[PDB]
Amino acid sequence: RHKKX
Amino acid sequence: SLVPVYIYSPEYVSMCDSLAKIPKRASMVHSLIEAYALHKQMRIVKPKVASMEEMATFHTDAYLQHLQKVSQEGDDDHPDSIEYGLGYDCPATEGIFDYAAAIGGATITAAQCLIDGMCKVAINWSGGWHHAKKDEASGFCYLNDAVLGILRLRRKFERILYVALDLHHGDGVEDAFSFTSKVMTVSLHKFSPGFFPGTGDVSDVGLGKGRYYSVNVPIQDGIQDEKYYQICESVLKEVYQAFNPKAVVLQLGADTIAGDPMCSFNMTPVGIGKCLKYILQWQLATLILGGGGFNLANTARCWTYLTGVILGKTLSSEIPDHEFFTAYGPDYVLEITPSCRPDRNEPHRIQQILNYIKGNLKHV
Ligand SMILES: [K+]
Ligand SMILES: [Zn+2]
Repeated sequence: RHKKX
Repeated sequence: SLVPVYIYSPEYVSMCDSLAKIPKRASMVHSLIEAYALHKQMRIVKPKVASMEEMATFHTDAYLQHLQKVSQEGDDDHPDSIEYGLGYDCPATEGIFDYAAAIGGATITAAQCLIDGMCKVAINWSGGWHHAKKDEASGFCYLNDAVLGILRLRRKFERILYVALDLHHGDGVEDAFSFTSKVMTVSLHKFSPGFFPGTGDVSDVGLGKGRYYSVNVPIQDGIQDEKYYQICESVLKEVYQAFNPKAVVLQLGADTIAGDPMCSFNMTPVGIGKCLKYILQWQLATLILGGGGFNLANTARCWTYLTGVILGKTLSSEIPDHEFFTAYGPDYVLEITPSCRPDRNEPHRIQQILNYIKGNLKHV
């Protein structure tokens, strides 16, 4: 899971 | 019948203005389009709200019910929210379920317009939230309006092409249709470790029966209009020849444009316009969507220009007087000037990506 932000 | 449908209502725009990451953007976008009187050359269609049933055609009930729950009061401290991807990127601002349902319904309405033959082009500049998964919010996306629009188009069209020109990989749409060959997804996006969402390498081509029906063009920082169009045209050429799409959903996120705070790509709306033109040339049912874009004035400049491209109109360089006129100072022009930073895209890497895509599409 990544952060956009 | 040859006049583009423009999904709009004042109440819809107001709801879209409330999105946490892009406040007032929808108003600014519509306002500029209006200031160029482009709305007078389009068929304005009021969007229907997406029913629970329509939303559940892709999103799981547990996620829908959670989204609805925290959206009621605005509970952005609900402990179960992290499981459903709510948090920093996707805060539980009150009414977000209804806001997302309006956008979802808006894209569905555009799709329905295309099915009925009302138009060849339908526009929802407030849609294009292509990151959301069936059971989690993601990347400022709560409901995947793009997938909902595609599922609607599947009523008539047996081969649908999704093209995302957003800075970020349209991972949610690719995921939704990863296993099918009815829908081909094509995403041009920045691909670099640690950059959201972290997926979409050229080697990602879908799974099972959907293998090779997912297309990804990984791109590095600093690409400009010319090189971008060359890449896009050569990919879309192969895709069209191999997939023979009957309908197109085009996501046009403006976070690639020079002046965006994300400061990655170095594009102008003119470069995106040429990509749009190439697609429009196919004369297929085309659903037009927005997406990212966090320089608000520039995003309005971009999508206004693109609406002109759709209408085949050359727009005046000077920003016309309107509600948000002062947001475009001190030069008050429509054009965007690229930054003076390097293009990190080596032509040999570009070529290999291209040939790799050529090889994949042979199986199609
Ligand atoms: K696919
Ligand atoms: Zn984006």
